[PDB]
Amino acid sequence: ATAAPQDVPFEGTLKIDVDATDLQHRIFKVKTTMPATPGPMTLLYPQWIPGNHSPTGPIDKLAGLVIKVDGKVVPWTRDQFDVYAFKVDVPQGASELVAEFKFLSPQASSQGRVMMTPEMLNLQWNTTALYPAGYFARNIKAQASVTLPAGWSYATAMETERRVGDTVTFKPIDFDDLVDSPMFAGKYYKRVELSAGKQPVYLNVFADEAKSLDAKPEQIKAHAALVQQMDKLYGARHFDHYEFLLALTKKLGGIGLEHHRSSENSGAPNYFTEWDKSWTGRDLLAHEFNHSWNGKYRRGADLATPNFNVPMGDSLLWLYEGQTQFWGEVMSARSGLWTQEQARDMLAGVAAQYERGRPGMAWRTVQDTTNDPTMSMRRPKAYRNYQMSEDYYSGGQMMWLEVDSKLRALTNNKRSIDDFGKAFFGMKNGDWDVNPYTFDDIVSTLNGVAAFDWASFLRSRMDGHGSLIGGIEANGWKLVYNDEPNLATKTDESDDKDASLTYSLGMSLKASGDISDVLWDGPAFNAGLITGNTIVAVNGRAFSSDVIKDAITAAKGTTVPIELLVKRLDRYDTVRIDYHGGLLYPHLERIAGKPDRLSELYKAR
Amino acid sequence: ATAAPQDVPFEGTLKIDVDATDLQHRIFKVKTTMPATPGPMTLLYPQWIPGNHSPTGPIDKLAGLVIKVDGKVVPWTRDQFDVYAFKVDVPQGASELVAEFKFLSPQASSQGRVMMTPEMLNLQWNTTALYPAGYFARNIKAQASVTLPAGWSYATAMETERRVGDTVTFKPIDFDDLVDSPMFAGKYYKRVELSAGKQPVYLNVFADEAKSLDAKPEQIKAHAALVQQMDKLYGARHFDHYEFLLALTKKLGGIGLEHHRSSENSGAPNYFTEWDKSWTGRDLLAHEFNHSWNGKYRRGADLATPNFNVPMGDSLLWLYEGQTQFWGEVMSARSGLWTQEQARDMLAGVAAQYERGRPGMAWRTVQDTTNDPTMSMRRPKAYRNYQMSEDYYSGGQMMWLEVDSKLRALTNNKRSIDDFGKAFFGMKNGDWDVNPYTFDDIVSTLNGVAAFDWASFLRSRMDGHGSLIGGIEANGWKLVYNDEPNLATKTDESDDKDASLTYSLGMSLKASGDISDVLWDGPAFNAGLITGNTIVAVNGRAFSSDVIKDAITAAKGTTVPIELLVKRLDRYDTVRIDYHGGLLYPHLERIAGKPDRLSELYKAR
Ligand code: NA
Ligand code: NA
Ligand SMILES: [Zn+2]
Ligand SMILES: [Zn+2]
Repeated sequence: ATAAPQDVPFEGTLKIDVDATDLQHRIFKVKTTMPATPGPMTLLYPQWIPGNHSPTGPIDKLAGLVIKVDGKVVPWTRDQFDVYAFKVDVPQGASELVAEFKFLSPQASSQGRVMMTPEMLNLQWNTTALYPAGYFARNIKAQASVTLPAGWSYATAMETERRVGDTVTFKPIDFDDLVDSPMFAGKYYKRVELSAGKQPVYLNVFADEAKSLDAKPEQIKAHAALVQQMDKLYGARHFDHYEFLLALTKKLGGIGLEHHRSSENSGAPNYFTEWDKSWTGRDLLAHEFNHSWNGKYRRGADLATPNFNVPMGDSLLWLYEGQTQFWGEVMSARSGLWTQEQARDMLAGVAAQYERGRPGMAWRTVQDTTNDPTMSMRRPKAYRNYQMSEDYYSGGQMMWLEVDSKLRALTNNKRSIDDFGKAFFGMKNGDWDVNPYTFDDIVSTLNGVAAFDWASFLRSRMDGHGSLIGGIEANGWKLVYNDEPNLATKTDESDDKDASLTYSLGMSLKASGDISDVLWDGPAFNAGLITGNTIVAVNGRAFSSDVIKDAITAAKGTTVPIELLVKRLDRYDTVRIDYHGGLLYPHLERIAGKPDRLSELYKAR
Repeated sequence: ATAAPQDVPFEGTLKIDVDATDLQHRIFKVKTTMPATPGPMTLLYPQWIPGNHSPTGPIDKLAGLVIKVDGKVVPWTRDQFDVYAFKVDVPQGASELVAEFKFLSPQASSQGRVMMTPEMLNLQWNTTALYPAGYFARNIKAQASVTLPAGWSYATAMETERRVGDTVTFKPIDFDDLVDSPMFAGKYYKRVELSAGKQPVYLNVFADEAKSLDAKPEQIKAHAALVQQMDKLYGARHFDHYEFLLALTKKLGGIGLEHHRSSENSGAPNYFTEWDKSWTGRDLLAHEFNHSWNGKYRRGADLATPNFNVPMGDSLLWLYEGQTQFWGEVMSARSGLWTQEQARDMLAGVAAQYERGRPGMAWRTVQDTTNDPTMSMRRPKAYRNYQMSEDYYSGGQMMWLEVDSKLRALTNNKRSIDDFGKAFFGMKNGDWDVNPYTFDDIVSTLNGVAAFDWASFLRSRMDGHGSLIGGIEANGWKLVYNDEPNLATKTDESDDKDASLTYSLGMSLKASGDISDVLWDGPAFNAGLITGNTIVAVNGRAFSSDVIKDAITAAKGTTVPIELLVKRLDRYDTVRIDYHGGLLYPHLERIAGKPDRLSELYKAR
């Protein structure tokens, strides 16, 4: 029941002062100061957070709220039909409103992602802000300040005015850009320049331990090459400068959140020190960097809302996140963050996920999964393979691969998806405002690269139940399965000694034997198994990942079923699974007669 | 973005057929059938569920949705601004629409409360229903049927039409009453008569094991006495019959959900077999039963919404839940479910919670906590004592105790809160349609019992930051603290060897030493401790509940701080706590000069 935002001028400055020193309790103390308008005033806590596409504003972690007008406490009343809105009565003749409160950041992952550690912290200004209703967020001039733990370094795209002791005062900035300008801070910090020039790019690394900061020259070069490969694709940079924020940690909550001139990224402490073991997650920075073009600068019209407290429309997330998921993996290969073999096996895993690992495609479309952020909030679901889960990411990626293959086929390889990126995102270098688009704009730009009924193509994939993996075969490769482990799966289930058996027994297991996932309508599903049941023994032998894998191989081509001793709650039973296909892991193999367009796409420019 | 529901007739019957046989996967298979009106049609999945006061409808657990009109599949489109709304186009000349889908109930507590076990199940019809938009829910005639696991018994307030094998068909009923008529089913079942007559009351017990059903005659009498004591209070029953549903289980998710003619209740398997050990939870059935009057029959006007897909206004929950919490404990004493000593120590614990255990009262009011269902959804919060948490329950209980004492003082003990209950809820015996009320109705009825400015009294308590425990002293008792354990705390910490130290060290601990709660501004809080930290040792000795309690006693009156070895994540440190007050547990003591009105209130009528 809050009035709609108005594109009207905001008089004065919204001052946000944050004390970020209580690392033990994980509390941010906040004071927000703003001109006071006589009459009923409504203050808003940001609800829909850009980049999350859902109402992730942690309203229940705002505590200790006290509001004073010219030094006098005024009682506040929350709108019971808009719990993010706080109403007060401002007397006639008033000058200034001051709101003080605390943001109680998660004390465990069960409360949300952790944002403070003994060595670092992550400040997202939307969690420490109240702003007046009735204004477009871009119309509110803001000025932020933060008091850091003693001696800590910090990094943010937002420009600093001065640091006095441990209190950093920033230059004035529009309120929407303030929310889009998060801060990392910590005691173990290394700043590396990735690109010089007029629009420079920097890498800011914070770590649990200083040893994680020892990035080698070739490792830094791959990150510098990422910026170079991005320039080749778009031909423009949508920022006056860019600040990568990377936390190498086991304590901070994982994050991959994009912004115009920065991104919040988390990685394992061995991101650099064990480069060959930590590769599966190294597409993160390429992914978030691409969003500066696709998502931040160019955004769906129904997603580009006027403030943080009106609902966002996620209908075009299969471009926002879908093509960014596509380019994140592509750019990883082009920059050297991934090897070509690593990128190709990653692609095989995605292709298998939609050919055999998503039986829920029979009833649900990828378009409907753009509602998953608001529907699920990434909360646990029983069957990610049947309920589906934000498949506008990887399912959208597969479509954009087919778009690339179709663009090549229509033009005899003279045009590709690279031409769409430059045409759709490469305009107005230096602009980091919002440039909205609609579905028709995507179709029109695609048609400008190569004439075709792109409207039908896009809708048939996003609104259909059929195959999404056509881009693999069109670009000269074929998805196959054999007993050779997938490079991603091998790395992602080793050390833990887990067992991914999605395409054989239709389940995944931990080393303990606990089932961690069950494929809908697969062999494990048809034995009544669910996640949380335990495989106790295989053919009478105590469970291990190697034991169940060897039994799958021993059952290949025979008629002797696999005998599984299963614990369901407090009961034990034995099931016989008649699976005789052996171990099956996805790979890509060349089609000899066809041109290898896939390697062209993944090749450095 | 869904059109508002209108109080217009709905032509035909909404048929809801549920297959509840897949206990292994915990899946409810659903077929919903209704007349199909040509043109655009929107189907709604219930979102706001009565009794939860929040949008708890599990939309992301609806899977496999296929909609057919006269046997022909029609594509559905979800409203991206209303994810509970499914839109289809019904062709001209059509007759019938059928929607088939599956409700994937929780496979572990992390997905929600478990609703299916090998021995029992809980069917909530809102999870297995789709209904047409544009109609008041009470205008939709519905008919439900369910196929049970072979041979299982069932219980529900809904009248049965026929059971053919294991398929139970219920008589037609208004759709809003269908959602309000849940079913328990199981293999170990006992039906116990609590009250005969024209408006009979029955207790339906389902258990993990048949041995738990051996309720003794004196135990049944206490439940029968509960019905008699409620008759004395209200003088009317708002149902044609009432069916308690009680699950004695360690497998089904806990539940306490009220309805007009039934309630969903869970207890431990030793609810009857270890009567003396399971007492702390025995106010549940009294609590839920009272809601048939206070909450179901009488409801705040802003809470009595026209369908399940418009937001609810929780502003008057301090009567709905607050006075029900009050009567739940009082009726436990009056009926014999609790002894008078147990009820008195329970009340002492509530009084201490608001005298010393709720420092968040300094900034937040009890009225604002009526927004907690939608703000928090009972998700984990760091400081329930400072953020506060649904204090319209126990904080509301204390206000109603003060209301009772004021009614007695105004009338020389000739009137009490019993007269409000009869006046406000005792009209129209047999009626179980909703009779809404506003704040002014509460004031007017209180004024009719005894003239007073009740509007100011209620607002000052619920919009204030002052003491809520004034009814204790006004009714002749005083809240005190000593080292004698509270009966509730002792029972709720024994066997597990846990340690509740809220009023000494300001924290609670598990037997492992893991801190489970920290009181804002208390001694543990002032040492930087948070929930999830571990107390490893006390004065150098490995932690136990007895060890830390003995150290608290040993520190009483001295100046030697308590040395606690603490594990915080992967670091160990020793903290010195300068607490010298000893162990402190709350109790109620008589005021010798004042009349004992409290014992009158808790005495059986
Ligand atoms: Na801007
Ligand atoms: Na009714
Ligand atoms: Zn992304
Ligand atoms: Zn209740």
